[PDB]
Amino acid sequence: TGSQQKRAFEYEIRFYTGNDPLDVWDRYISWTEQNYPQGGKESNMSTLLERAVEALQGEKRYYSDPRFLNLWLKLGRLCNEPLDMYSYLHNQGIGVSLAQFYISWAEEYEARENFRKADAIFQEGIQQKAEPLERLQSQHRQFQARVSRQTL
Amino acid sequence: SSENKIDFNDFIKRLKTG
Repeated sequence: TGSQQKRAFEYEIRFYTGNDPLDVWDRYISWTEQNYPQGGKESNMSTLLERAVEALQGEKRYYSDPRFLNLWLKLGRLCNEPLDMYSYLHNQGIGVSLAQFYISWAEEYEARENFRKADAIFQEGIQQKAEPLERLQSQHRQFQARVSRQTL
Repeated sequence: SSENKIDFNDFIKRLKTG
């Protein structure tokens, strides 16, 4: 049943007749987190992410798609040094028009208590008017409140 | 510990290898 759904996805990757292959990967990834909420070796997540990126790599039509960004962000969280992934996306122009990119990037710096670089990431996202801008600005404001709270 | 985590730079290298 788990077995059956995984097999169905694997066959869909092969036989998909549409023009948006990211859809198959995106549904396969989200079924996988729906069904393995705290991960596990049986989830196959990290290998699924690697396979998804490998299949869609260099597909620039997707560089601004949030499902694409998602694959990379999920992959990055499973890397020894998530900053390598953020900088990569940044160099390649993947996700650079999305607020979520800057939010997650800024969050990684905030988690290490590198508040100054977290702030700079927000500032760049905002200058680029990354979307949605109001969500990005709201998120920035609350990042600032968290820092203030930690310095009283 | 590194153990099970992905090596990002290695991954990117692997993609280029074909």
